Amino acid sequence: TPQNITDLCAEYHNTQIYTLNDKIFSYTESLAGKREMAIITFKNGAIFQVEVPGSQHIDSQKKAIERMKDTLRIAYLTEAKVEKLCVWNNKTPHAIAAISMAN
Amino acid sequence: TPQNITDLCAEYHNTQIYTLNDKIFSYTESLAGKREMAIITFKNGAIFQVEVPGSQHIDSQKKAIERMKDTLRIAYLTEAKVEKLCVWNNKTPHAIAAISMAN
Amino acid sequence: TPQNITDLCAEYHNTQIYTLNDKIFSYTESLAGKREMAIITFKNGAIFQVEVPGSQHIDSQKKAIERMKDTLRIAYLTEAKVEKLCVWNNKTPHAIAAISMAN
Amino acid sequence: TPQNITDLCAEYHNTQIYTLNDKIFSYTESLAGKREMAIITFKNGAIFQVEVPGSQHIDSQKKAIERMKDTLRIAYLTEAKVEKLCVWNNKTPHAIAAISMAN
Amino acid sequence: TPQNITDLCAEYHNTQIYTLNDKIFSYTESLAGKREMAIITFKNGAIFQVEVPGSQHIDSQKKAIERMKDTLRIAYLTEAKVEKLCVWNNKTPHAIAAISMAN
Ligand SMILES: COc1cc(/C=C\C(=O)NCC[C@H]2O[C@H](CO)[C@H](O)[C@H](O)[C@H]2O)cc(OC)c1OC
Ligand SMILES: COc1cc(/C=C\C(=O)NCC[C@H]2O[C@H](CO)[C@H](O)[C@H](O)[C@H]2O)cc(OC)c1OC
Repeated sequence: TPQNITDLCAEYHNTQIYTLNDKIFSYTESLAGKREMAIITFKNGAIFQVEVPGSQHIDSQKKAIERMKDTLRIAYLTEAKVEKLCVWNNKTPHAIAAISMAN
Repeated sequence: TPQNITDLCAEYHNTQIYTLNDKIFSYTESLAGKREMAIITFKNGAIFQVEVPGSQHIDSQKKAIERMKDTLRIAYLTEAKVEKLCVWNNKTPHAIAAISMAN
Repeated sequence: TPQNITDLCAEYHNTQIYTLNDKIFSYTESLAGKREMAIITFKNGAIFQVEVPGSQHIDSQKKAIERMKDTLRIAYLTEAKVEKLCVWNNKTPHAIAAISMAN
Repeated sequence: TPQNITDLCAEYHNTQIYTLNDKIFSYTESLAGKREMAIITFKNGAIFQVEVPGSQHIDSQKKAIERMKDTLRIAYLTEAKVEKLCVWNNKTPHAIAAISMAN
Repeated sequence: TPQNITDLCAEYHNTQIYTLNDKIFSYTESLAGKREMAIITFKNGAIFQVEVPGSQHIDSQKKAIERMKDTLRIAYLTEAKVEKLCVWNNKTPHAIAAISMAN
């Protein structure tokens, strides 16, 4: 088992780490159609999404995806500093696999 | 894949962007039969709803409608500024498809 | 399609608007069998309930009842002002059908 | 239907009211198997539990047991004053049946 | 039934109590497949996880695992002081069984 987000991320293909050390600038949520988009941005211009549970996700996934959307909403509202994101780089915007919060 | 609410909104039919840049003025919630719904207003007089699911949309669409009502409630309670709403034009009050929050 | 709580409340036969324009004074919650309910009061002495979900309710009605209890708890704890309640008056305490929150 | 926690308490055998008028001093929860429970204390030393779900509980109580643990956690974190607890006294720690919050 | 977290911890093999008396320093969560977990750290360096759900868990723990992750996220965001953790010491990071918050 990995002990931090950087190690976790490296277990996967098509992932990298972004280091933000900043609060979320904007939060966007859609209920429309299949994609039900959740989009976060940072003041540096970085943009990320959370993808809906879909054909590419195994069943344990479903709850973790909902949780991650919950986390991003509360993080945004509380102005909590995001340390790092682990993202899939083969989607645009890059899709969030994990988040760390510190400071 | 869109990267912001304006581009997301343009993919949908008979929608439009309202730019509020304001916190929500009032929040209304009903549990009464077949009117299980939520209405928000803004100080400029604008009124919007989260539509009742019906029995016709699918399970993930259900979850997203619940999440949107959760978002509106917490936005209202925290006085979070709503940047834009993407809404369908064919209902009165207009039904919300998406929301962005930013300062 | 109603646009505010007063017009929603008017759709029904046994309902009435109460105008509080005040924070909730007390919040009570029970897990005891057949009394899985919430009760709120205001400083003017008014008492209202969220009804026990029985076998008469369908899922979406049970979901909206759970949402209403969630709303009332966080309204209590944030000292949010309650504008109006739509209640069924054929129950003691009167049972909540809808809530509106505004300053 | 009862209009307050005292009257609700009295509908059940093996219960009593404790009047705290104080915030929760500590909050404990467990995911360990067969000990999926919460425990709260007050500054005067008094200990109370939310029981592990079991054969004593009817199905309607399962959502309410979860809701109670959610209420105790957020009451704790917000330092909300607990007015009264209705507890079963045939268990140690005494088992929460209902809570009221007021100033 | 145990009266406090220390006594609860003593009922299980491969556990120990850590007394932190400190806020959470960092919070990490993942949605990545087979790593649907959370990781927290303290300023003293200690690392803990909420395990991926697995064949070690019984059905009654599934809700409590989700709850614990909720707990840890909101504790972190509110800077709540963690008093003690009860953890399984046969895993790295050590796996959370129970948490107490006080002071
Ligand atoms: C089965 O035991 C009794 C049932 C009843 C009647 C019905 C019932 O529904 N009781 C629930 C009580 C039990 O569940 C509660 C949670 O819901 C809680 O855990 C209580 O500690 C437990 O006794 C009355 C009794 O004394 C006169 C009983 O003796 C202990
Ligand atoms: C380690 O295996 C033992 C199991 C048992 C019996 C029950 C048991 O361990 N239950 C759950 C422990 C496991 O699940 C936990 C989550 O619930 C958690 O993941 C733990 O790390 C894991 O060991 C007894 C032992 O000592 C005599 C054991 O040590 C060899």
